[PDB]
Amino acid sequence: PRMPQIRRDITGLANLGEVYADASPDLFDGLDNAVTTARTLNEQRGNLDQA
Amino acid sequence: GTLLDEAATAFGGLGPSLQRLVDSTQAIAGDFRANIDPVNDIIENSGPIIDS
Repeated sequence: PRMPQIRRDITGLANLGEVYADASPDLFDGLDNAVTTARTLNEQRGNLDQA
Repeated sequence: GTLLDEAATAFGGLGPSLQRLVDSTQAIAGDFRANIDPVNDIIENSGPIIDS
């Protein structure tokens, strides 16, 4: 009785996978540089609190 | 003779393997029935999130 829902789930899963595969490289480059600036923010937490 | 040869070829030494097959099938089916409400919830509610 819940097979149309299964078809909907599989179709949505394929579409979402394609969307994420398209959007992943920008997100991962941003995550690399965000890791760099996050390391910088971590090394100076006291400076940020005083600020 | 032909049928017995075919049965020997198909069931040569599959004793343990067929036993494992049947035991696995029964265990999986029983556990699946025992956990059918989570499967129903996954199937009927994963659509909205993925579609969004």
